[PDB]
Amino acid sequence: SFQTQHDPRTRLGATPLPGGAGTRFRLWTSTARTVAVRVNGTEHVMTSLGGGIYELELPVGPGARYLFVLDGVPTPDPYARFLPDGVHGEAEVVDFGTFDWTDADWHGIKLADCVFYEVHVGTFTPEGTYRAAAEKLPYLKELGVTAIQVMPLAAFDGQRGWGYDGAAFYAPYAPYGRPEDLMALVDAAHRLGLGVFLDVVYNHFGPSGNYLSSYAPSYFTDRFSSAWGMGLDYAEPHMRRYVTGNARMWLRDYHFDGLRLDATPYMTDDSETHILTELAQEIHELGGTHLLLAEDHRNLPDLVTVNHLDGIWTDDFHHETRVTLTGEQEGYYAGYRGGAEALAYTIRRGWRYEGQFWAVKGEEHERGHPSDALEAPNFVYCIQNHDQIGNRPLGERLHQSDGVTLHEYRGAAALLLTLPMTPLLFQGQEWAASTPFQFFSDHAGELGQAVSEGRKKEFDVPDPQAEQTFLNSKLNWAEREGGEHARTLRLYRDLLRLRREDPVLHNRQRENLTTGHDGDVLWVRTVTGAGERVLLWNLGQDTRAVAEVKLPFTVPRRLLLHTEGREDLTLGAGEAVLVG
Ligand SMILES: OC[C@H]1O[C@H](O[C@H]2O[C@H](CO)[C@@H](O)[C@H](O)[C@H]2O)[C@H](O)[C@@H](O)[C@@H]1O
Ligand SMILES: OC[C@H]1O[C@H](O[C@H]2O[C@H](CO)[C@@H](O)[C@H](O)[C@H]2O)[C@H](O)[C@@H](O)[C@@H]1O
Ligand SMILES: OC[C@H]1O[C@@H](O)[C@H](O)[C@@H](O)[C@@H]1O
Ligand SMILES: [Mg+2]
Repeated sequence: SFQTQHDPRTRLGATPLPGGAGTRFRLWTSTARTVAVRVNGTEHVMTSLGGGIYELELPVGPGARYLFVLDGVPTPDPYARFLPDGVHGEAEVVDFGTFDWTDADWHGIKLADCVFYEVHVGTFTPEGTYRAAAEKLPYLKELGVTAIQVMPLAAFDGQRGWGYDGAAFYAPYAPYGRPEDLMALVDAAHRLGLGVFLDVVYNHFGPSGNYLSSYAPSYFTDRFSSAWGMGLDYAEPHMRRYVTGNARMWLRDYHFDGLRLDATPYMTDDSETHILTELAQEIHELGGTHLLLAEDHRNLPDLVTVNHLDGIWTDDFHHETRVTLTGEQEGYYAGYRGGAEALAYTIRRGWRYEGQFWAVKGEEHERGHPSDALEAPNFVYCIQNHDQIGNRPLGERLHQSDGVTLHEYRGAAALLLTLPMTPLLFQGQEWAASTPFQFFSDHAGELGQAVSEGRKKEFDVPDPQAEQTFLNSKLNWAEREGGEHARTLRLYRDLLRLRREDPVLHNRQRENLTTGHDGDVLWVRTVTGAGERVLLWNLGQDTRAVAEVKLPFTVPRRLLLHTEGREDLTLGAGEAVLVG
């Protein structure tokens, strides 16, 4: 008996009418005295309905260009479905009923079956478009990933960016392609049996192109701020519906299988029903199998058990792994010792911090909560993602950091891809890509100069505003064909096949997973009715024979996969083996 707050009849923005009657334009404003829509260059006064709601129906169709005129000021539509001239331009009327979907036999994907592959549309291919990305779908299918995780697509200012400066949340970023190009990508993925997930940013709007305050200051509050402006006021129902209507668009109209909510700790809301719970309600009302994941650092199980999200990106595993391999201690890395015994504990507990003091300078508090309620798929683990590469001064990848060998990098992949937690890979990880993933942007005027200045001060650091920084982050596909890149890719293919085929690795219960260590050797054991597997990873500097590892059980005898393809059960420095 939850009832959606959304009715297509009353949808804000421009919505095609039935019977070829045209388009219904609607907006909410708390402050404008005169309100008009300017369609294909001609102004038309809109009808006041009360409650600050204004509406007009005209016989224009999909493809018509428009914006709203508030007290005589031409203002983009925050509910724009497409912005062909960018975030300060006219919107285009879009009809979601015109695309010929062929994915009727696709029925979504369960979290326990996801292996995510994080794509940044702009850098994933030379062209940096959806159409070019769709051409790599057969590669990803054969690689053995099962869900693409796309970085944010909401329109932002400039000709490249990561996506976190999105300002028009309903409008896919025009340089990547038109709406039907996005639909084509999703339909192609579904035809190959791949899920597609979208990163969405409901904690802030970017600095350029967010016109919501021009309509009603009360979308936002001064009670708290975001990175870019005033905080999003989730006590205001129109603000709540801006983001729940957006989530429903992506899932229903673009056929995404799920959403990754950026920075959920910063979605502040003191309402009786928290906005995260209402999002889950609103997406579930669609009657599909869509998932919601939270990017959340609080180690808070209530995201799943109270807000009814499906899982959480949980960085403790990533951080413990990077410190193990590099020894680094700057910033939040100071929260971790690293090492076999540390990694065994973090895996056992799902996350490390369950209420203990977080001693990181400038951040000290009792961090986290007991993870007992969560099951293995609820934790999303990685050793690389956009932030854990791009937030480094030079954007270098894990195998490119000082002191990391390709053998250790290959071992880390084995640990990630045999655990029952839900893994995520970053584009190009699988072939130990040679290119960095740096922070790049393309803001105009003084804002652009401020970004460049802010990056320099925070940490030669590549200028985010420079074209070269974007281009240096482009994937080089040809390199995967040779050398150590090809060797790494063969290993990733082998690991993903094992994950898919091995009956014991199908385990998704923490009850069946144990971990421990002997010196610098980590072991992870899975036991189910199908048998036993043990992953051993030598995190030492020396060679270790499997026979000589002290274990509280009898080690399995059969060598299933060795990360350096050795015939004997011996581990060189940084190497791993799976036995059964
Ligand atoms: O303050 C947030 C919540 O804290 C508790 O819930 C966490 O800790 C419990 C045991 O301390 C776990 O059982 C639970 O799964 C965790 O989310 C508290 O029990 C909740 O009511 C609070 O909302
Ligand atoms: O060598 C001095 C450091 O020794 C320890 O750090 C090493 O050993 C950890 C496992 O105990 C690894 O995770 C880490 O990468 C190594 O650098 C110690 O923890 C450090 O505080 C010392 O500076
Ligand atoms: O991963 C733990 C870290 O999460 C970050 O994204 C938080 O902003 C930071 O303050 C914390 O140290
Ligand atoms: Mg020992």
